Order: sequence, then C-alpha cells, then structure tokens
Amino acid sequence: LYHVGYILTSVLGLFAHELFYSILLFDLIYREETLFNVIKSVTRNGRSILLTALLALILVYLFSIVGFLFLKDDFILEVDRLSTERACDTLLMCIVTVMNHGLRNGGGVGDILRKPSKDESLFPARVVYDLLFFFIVIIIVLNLIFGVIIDTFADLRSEKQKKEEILKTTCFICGLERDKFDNKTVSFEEHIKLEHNMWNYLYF
Amino acid sequence: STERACDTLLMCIVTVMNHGLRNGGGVGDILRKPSKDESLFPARVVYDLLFFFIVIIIVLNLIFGVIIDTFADLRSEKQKKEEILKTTCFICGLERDKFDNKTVSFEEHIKLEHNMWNYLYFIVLVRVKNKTDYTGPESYVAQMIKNKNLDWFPRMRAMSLV
Amino acid sequence: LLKPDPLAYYENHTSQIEIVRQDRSMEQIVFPVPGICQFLTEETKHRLFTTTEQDEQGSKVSDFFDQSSFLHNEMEWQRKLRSMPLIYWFSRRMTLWGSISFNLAVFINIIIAFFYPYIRPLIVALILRSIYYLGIGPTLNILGALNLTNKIVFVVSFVGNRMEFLYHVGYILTSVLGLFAHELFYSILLFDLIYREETLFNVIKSVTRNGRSILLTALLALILVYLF
Amino acid sequence: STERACDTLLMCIVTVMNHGLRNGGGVGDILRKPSKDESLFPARVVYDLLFFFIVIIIVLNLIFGVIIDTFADLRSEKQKKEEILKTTCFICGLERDKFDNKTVSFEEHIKLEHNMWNYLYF
Ligand SMILES: Nc1ncnc2c1ncn2[C@@H]1O[C@H](COP(=O)(O)OP(=O)(O)OP(=O)(O)O)[C@@H](O)[C@H]1O
Ligand SMILES: Nc1ncnc2c1ncn2[C@@H]1O[C@H](COP(=O)(O)OP(=O)(O)OP(=O)(O)O)[C@@H](O)[C@H]1O
Ligand SMILES: Nc1ncnc2c1ncn2[C@@H]1O[C@H](COP(=O)(O)OP(=O)(O)OP(=O)(O)O)[C@@H](O)[C@H]1O
Ligand SMILES: [Ca+2]
Ligand SMILES: [Zn+2]
Ligand SMILES: [Zn+2]
Ligand SMILES: [Zn+2]
Repeated sequence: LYHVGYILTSVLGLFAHELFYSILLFDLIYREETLFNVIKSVTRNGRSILLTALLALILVYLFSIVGFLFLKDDFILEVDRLSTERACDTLLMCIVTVMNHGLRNGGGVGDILRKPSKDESLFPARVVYDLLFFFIVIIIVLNLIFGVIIDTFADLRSEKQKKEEILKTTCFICGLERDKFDNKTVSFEEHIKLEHNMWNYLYF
Repeated sequence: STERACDTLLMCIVTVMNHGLRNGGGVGDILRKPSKDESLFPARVVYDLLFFFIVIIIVLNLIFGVIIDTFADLRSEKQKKEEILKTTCFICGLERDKFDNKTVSFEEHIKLEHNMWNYLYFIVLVRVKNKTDYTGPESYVAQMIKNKNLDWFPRMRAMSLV
Repeated sequence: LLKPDPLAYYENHTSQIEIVRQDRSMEQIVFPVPGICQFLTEETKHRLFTTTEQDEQGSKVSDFFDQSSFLHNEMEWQRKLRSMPLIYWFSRRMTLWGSISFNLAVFINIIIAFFYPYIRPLIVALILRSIYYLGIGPTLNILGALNLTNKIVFVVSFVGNRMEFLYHVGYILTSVLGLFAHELFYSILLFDLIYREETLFNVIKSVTRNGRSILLTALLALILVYLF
Repeated sequence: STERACDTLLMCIVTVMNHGLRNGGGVGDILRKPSKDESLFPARVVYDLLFFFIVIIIVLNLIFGVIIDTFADLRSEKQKKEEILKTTCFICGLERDKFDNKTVSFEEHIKLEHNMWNYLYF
C-alpha cells in the first residue's frame, strides 16, 4: 500500500503539479531503520502523547475561563494590518489566544497579556496566574510530552536487548541456554547448526 | 525598513529553517501578526501550532532523547563490562561464586593458577625456545599455536575445583 | 621448607599455568619466565586487561592470544630502549610533557583572549613577568616556541613508547601554524581537553555514538521545514 | 544609542557567552538582522544555525543528559543496595532463597543465629 501510494504521488508530481515530489522524501523513514526506530519511539506510546495534549488543552480551557471572567481586559494583542486588538471578547477567543500564544512561549500566557502596574489591585492575581500557567502547563505537561518519549526510548532499547540476547544465546527450537553446552562433546555453536537447525525442521 | 522573505521557495526554506527552528514557538514568531477579522486566521493558528508541536516538541526533542538513550546504553554496557572484569576469570570465564567454601579462594585462582600474564609468558617461552628442547607440554602448545587452535586454554573449568 | 634469598628469586621467576591436554584432562605446567618478561610495561598490562573485548562466547582469550605477538614485539622494543638512556629518560616522563603542553596552550589562549585587538602559580607569575618586561608578542612567541618543543618531545616519547598519532601530528601542525602563520590558530589546541579527559570524552561519546540517528533526525526536521 | 561589542576579542567572547548562551536561538538573536541582499547573508545563516545546533541543542543538553544519567545511576545503585540488605544475610551473605523449605527460615536465621549485633557483643 505504501509503494502504490508512492507511485500515486510520483504520477501526481509528474502531471498534476511539480509540488508533489516533496512527499516522496518520506521514503527516508522507510529506507532507514534508525530513523524508523526514532519515529517508533515517538509513535509507540502515541495515545499517551495525545492524551497529555488533551490534558494540556483542558488546562488551557480552564485558564481561559479564569481570564475571561476576571482578566479579560489584559488580553490585548498587537496586530499588523494590510493598532492593537482585544482577544477576549468570547471564551473561544480566549482559548485560541491562550493555546496559540500561551503554549508557544517560554513563560506562558503571561508573556502576551498587558504588562501590569505594581499599583493595581489585580497585580497579585496576575502574578499567581502567570506563575501557575508556567509551572503547570509549561514545566510539567509540555515536559511530560517529552518524558513519555524518553521512557519509550528506554523501553524499546530494553526490549531489543532482550530479544537480541535471546536470539544469540538460547536455541531457537528447544529454547535451551548456551551455558548448558559447556564441557560437552557438542558445543552450542554446533548444536544449533547440525542437530537443532530450525531450517531442517522446515525441510522435514 | 522591512523585507519580504517568500519571493522564492528557497527563501521560504531559509527563513523557516533559520528563524523557525531558532525560536521557542516556531515560525509563528516571525510571521506577520494577524488580525482576528481576517479570512486566514484559523489557517495561521493551525500552521503555527502544527509547526510548534511537530518540529519543536517532537523533532527537536528526539535529537535530545537520542542523546539520553545513548547515555543510558553507555552506562549499561560499561556496567556489564566492569562486572565481567571484576567477577569472572579472564581466561576460563568462571564466576567468583564457584570459589566459595573451596580451599583456594577466587582471589588466588586469578593470581596463581589462571594468571593470563603467565599464559603470555608461556607463549613467549614457546616462541623463544629452540624447537628441539621443547618438553611434552611445550611442544604440544607450540603445535596448537601453529594450528591456530585455542583449545589448550581452560574453558569454564578450573583445576582447584576438582 | 621450600617456602622463602635464592628461593625468593626462583619463586619470582617461576610461572604456572593449567593448559588442557588433548584428552580433555588438565595439567599444571611450571616454567621459568623468559627474561624479556620483565620489560612488559604496566600501562600495557592495564590496557590489555581492560580494553580486551569478549568474542561471540564469554571468551576474552581469542583476542589476548592475538595480541600476544604485539606484546612480545613491545617487550623486545622495551629491552632495546632501556639501553638508550636519554630516550628512556624522556619516555619515563611522558605525562609531564602532555601536562606542560596543555598548560602552555591554555595560557596562550587566555593571553590571546585578554590581549588581542591586533608550581602552577609560579609559572603564572613567570608569564606575568614576561608580559610585563617583554610585552605581548615576544612573550607569545616564546610561549609558542616552548609549546612546539614540548610537543615534539612528547611525540618522540610517544613513538619511542610504542589514529592517536595522527591527532598528535595534527596538534604539531596547529602549533607550528600558530607560531608562524597566525597567532589565532592556537584556539584549536584547546581541543585537547577531550583527549586529556575521559569524562568529557564519555559525554562526547554519548553525543557521537548514535551520530547517524541525530543526523537523520536533523534531515527529518529539514524535510518538515521544507514542507511547511 | 547602540554600542559595539566586537572592538576586541574579549568583548566578543563576553557578548557571545552572556547574550548567546542565554537565548533560545543562540547569538543570532542579538546580531544585527541582515538584509537578504548582503554578501555575508549565507555566512550569517550558517553561523547562527551552527551556534544553535552545536552550543544550544547539544552542549547545553549534555549538561542535562548528564544529570538524567546520574539520576538513573543513583536509582539503580540504591535499588541494588536495598535488595541486598533485604534479601541476603549481613554476616554470612547467604541468599534468602536458601532458607525455603528448611526447618528454620530466613526470617529468624538473621534474628537468632547470624545476628550481627550478637557478633558485636561477642
Ligand atoms: N535453533 C537455532 N538456534 C540458533 N540459531 C540457529 C538455529 N537454527 C539455525 N540457526 C542459525 O541460523 C542460520 C541458519 O544457517 P544455515 O543452516 O542455513 O547454514 P548456511 O546457510 O550454510 O550458513 P552459515 O554459514 O551461517 O552456517 C545460521 O546462523 C544458524 O546458526
Ligand atoms: N584471569 C584473571 N582473572 C582476573 N584477574 C586477573 C587475571 N589474570 C590477571 N588478573 C589481574 O591482573 C593483574 C595482573 O597481576 P600481576 O601478575 O601483574 O601482579 P603484580 O604486578 O605482582 O600485582 P598485584 O598482584 O599487586 O595486583 C592483577 O590485578 C591480577 O589480579
Ligand atoms: N545478619 C543480619 N541480616 C539481616 N538483618 C539483620 C542481621 N542482623 C541483624 N539484622 C536486623 O537488624 C535489627 C537488629 O535487631 P535486634 O537484635 O537489635 O532486635 P530488636 O532491637 O529487639 O528489634 P526487633 O526484634 O523488633 O527487630 C533487626 O532488624 C534484625 O532483623
Ligand atoms: Ca627433544
Ligand atoms: Zn536446540
Ligand atoms: Zn580461571
Ligand atoms: Zn546469616
């Protein structure tokens, strides 16, 4: 199916528009096993990553609710038209702003809100809001999305080590360890080649 | 005052590779800041979020997950090597466990009987002595050394265990 | 009675091994250790003990036996060398040359960084006095000359103490380039902290062991950037 | 209104160590933004990308991978030590599995016979 899709993309590029040969570069993931292993680390626990993203979206939704109810006058966004607009006139806009401009920042949504003045009555509220966003949705959740990948890497490495040592140590048919064939007339390197040759069983 | 990047696909690639990867939020940080009353605003939001979530959280974090995994692999393999070196015998590959309650402890099995440097000395002796004066074992080991055989070494069996 | 002094001398030159006879029975061969067995350097022993790699089975002997001949050649070379007094004196002091060369490189780089718009404390004071009296340029020239001579001595010791040699000759090339071509070429000499340190080399190994993985991930990032 | 850093090599080092390491995109975020028609534009692109990819994705990530690896090493060592403490006897170093189906179990072989405090008392 992948190869016929490749043919389809090639013919589209040849006839429809030359800007379809780009997708062909996604043969590097197929021609290579190392890159495929990295993408496997990404996409083995894919449900974990997607559910963590949904958790981040839920937290963004709650923070957007709080901002819309209380801090809706601090959601002011610079714009370049063809001077400064207001984001929070509707909870959907608050969610969009806090998900686009709040996740894509090193300090959370507090980097886009109106910069407060120390002599305001909402200053402690803004400080707590920004710090909570930064500590819950940018140091933990967006870091869980990466800790999951790291843990998946470790799991793949351990699984591959187990499989390889099983293959190179124990017999394929009888599952008999290598050490059992020490100080014996037949060595394990011979037991697997003449007696328990798994291809002789297929021939039989 | 200000220039346009995308007048050619090469310039778009250069801008999105230089100013896109080198940012905490992706190419959405250099692109003209849109206005909510535009017809492309959802497209820009999706574009920026996709760039951020694919090329700056999953593809610029695999270059680091790989490093962490390599660290773990190095530690594991070094630990295996150190355990093998400090527990099993170099020549016969016999664990330290088998030399408990025996007359000779493992601390002597490696220092007196199965001293690999003694085997090196024996090899040098066998290849420095004239062939006629070889005693039985010396001529035997010379014969095997000529045959490229390695059986004369002990293998999973010391002699102090029997 | 045979316990230990002639007896101590004989017990110091009498090695026993446990070769396995053809009939699956073990013997205990006791033999005098040849003379050249007193020249095997301790560093070589440590290297062969640590770096030797297990083969397909749990057997490290298949490589030790292979290295036996090279060890014998080194044994003979050490016997030959110990007669030569001057080269032997150099060879005994091999870490000293490396330390001096690295310290000179670091001091040259510090002097360049701090001045270039155009017993360690005692050595620092000496360099400061040289800077005060002669000034930068001549102080730099003499420091580079000392570095080059020390690295030549280090390389002759290295060969006499026989890819790493390629690195050392590259270091020589960089030193001479800095001394003559342009004084900003000493910057590359600071890439000896990797060679002089095992920990830094271990982290760099973590980086460059799965280098193909990192490069292919970078190419994937480039493909995604191309699509965007 | 704007000062120059690179009038000397020491000032360049200070600028690229203070303003380069402390940015999410390397020193390219402080350098003058170049016009596409300049002759050195490819040079600036390569310079910035190399700084970002060598000194901010690898080295400043090695400084953290080392910490992670040390965490793993500590956890493994502590698990080993705790398991040895809770399984093998302190004095004889005899596993717990050896005292199964025996007239006396490990739970008291370490409390009556091989009590190390009894050895200290002796
Ligand atoms: N039961 C087994 N356990 C482990 N390895 C096995 C087993 N059966 C076969 N093998 C391995 O699978 C491969 C099968 O080799 P095969 O019998 O086809 O011999 P061949 O084609 O002459 O090649 P070779 O030179 O590797 O022996 C060999 O690597 C053999 O060691
Ligand atoms: N088969 C072996 N298994 C384990 N360790 C070994 C083996 N052969 C040699 N060694 C170790 O390698 C080193 C070689 O010992 P060597 O004959 O050089 O002793 P030495 O120079 O007198 O020093 P020392 O006995 O104080 O370590 C020692 O550490 C010895 O324990
Ligand atoms: N050789 C050993 N192996 C394992 N655990 C040991 C060993 N020797 C002592 N211990 C443990 O150390 C502690 C020493 O117990 P101790 O003789 O002091 O009794 P205690 O202070 O009256 O306490 P308790 O009987 O309630 O455990 C106990 O936990 C004992 O299990
Ligand atoms: Ca004879
Ligand atoms: Zn079998
Ligand atoms: Zn042994
Ligand atoms: Zn006990």
